[PDB]
Amino acid sequence: DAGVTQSPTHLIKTRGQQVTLRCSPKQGHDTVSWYQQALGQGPQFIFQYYEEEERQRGNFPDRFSGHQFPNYSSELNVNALLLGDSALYLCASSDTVSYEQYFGPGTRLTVTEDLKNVFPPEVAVFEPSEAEISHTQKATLVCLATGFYPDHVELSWWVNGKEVHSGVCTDPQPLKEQPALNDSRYALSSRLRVSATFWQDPRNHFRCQVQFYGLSENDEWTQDRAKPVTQIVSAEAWGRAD
Amino acid sequence: KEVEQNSGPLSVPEGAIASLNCTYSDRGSQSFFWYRQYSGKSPELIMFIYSNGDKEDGRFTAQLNKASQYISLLIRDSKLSDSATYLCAVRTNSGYALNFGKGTSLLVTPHIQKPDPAVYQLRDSKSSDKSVCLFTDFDSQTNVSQSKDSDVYITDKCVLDMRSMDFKSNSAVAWSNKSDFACANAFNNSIIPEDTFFPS
Repeated sequence: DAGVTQSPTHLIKTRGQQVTLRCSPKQGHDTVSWYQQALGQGPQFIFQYYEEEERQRGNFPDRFSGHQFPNYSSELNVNALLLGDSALYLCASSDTVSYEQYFGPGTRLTVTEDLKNVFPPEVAVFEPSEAEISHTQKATLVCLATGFYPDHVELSWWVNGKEVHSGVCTDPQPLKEQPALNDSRYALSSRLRVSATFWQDPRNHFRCQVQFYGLSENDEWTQDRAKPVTQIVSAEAWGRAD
Repeated sequence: KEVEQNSGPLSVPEGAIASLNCTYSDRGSQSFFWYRQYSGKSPELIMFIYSNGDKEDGRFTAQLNKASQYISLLIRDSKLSDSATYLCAVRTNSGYALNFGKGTSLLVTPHIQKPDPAVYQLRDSKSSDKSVCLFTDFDSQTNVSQSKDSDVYITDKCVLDMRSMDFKSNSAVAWSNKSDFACANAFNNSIIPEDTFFPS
């Protein structure tokens, strides 16, 4: 992209490990600023790099180090990772003449106690109730993704092979299945509402698709259960003349 | 801290004027920004301003008062798609980094034309034994309460828009794994409209 790019999309690590995050500024920008954003907070400034120098640094300890290369691209290295480092890490680029800081898409870091805390979602679709169809002439399907950790999934709906946005609402935050515990798994729901006539056509195919961000090949895995890799999990229903 | 705004959330009726404010402490601040951040995404720049007065951009107006050290964002004709966290940022002096406030969550709330509050039970398409409860078609004044019981899960309210029929509806979902659970029980924790439909 000629926009701000970052890699990787996500990282899952344990305490004490280290990470390097990468940023390329937007074409035409020469300054990069890194920020940490916790849930419910504003982005907190880590440092800014121009002409390969750290020009400003925010309230971040020495385990956050940075670098900017001659081609303007940048790295953020964090070591001796702590559980509290779990956050969205944002890169923003700017130039010396304009009023424009623009953010990249971010890298989500989870630092967890053990990779055995990582689980992919299970996904199920629940069919509209005949009571609703007869009461409203509308049909609501619910998709439920449960049991996942870390808490980043993206949920989409697909009707007869086409992604749909109309009639959809997905919870903006996953909910914690075990509120009282640090390594609680998560759930997320989404609804798709269609006319009862559309649901009542048995040729109509509805599929809830959940992208999970999990482990890769670089992660060791020696549990019995399947390695909880980055994956998509779907569920489906077909329409019915009831 | 350097940049102040309230978290909210703040609700605004669909179509009405949304107003957000931010104050800042450094009298040498020279540029001022509003960003918008939807769920799961990065902040997007929506406006910048650097001299006193108003700047208009479609339905957005930013206002800056350097003597009083505030900046405001006004949103005309508020849309459901305007629901987001809005973040103000200030740059003191030239080329510095942005200091962000904490963000204000804004919820744009539709008027429900024909409230029809109901709780329905939905079965899993893959086995009858598992199900979910759907509280739906309630008006925008109905609060949905977080569950008491730790084995019962209740989502926040969400608004869906069936765009081709210009139809909006609120819903919340609840579910549990204990059998003791019934959808009549499900949303009791919430003050529910008295006219609520409960077929099964």
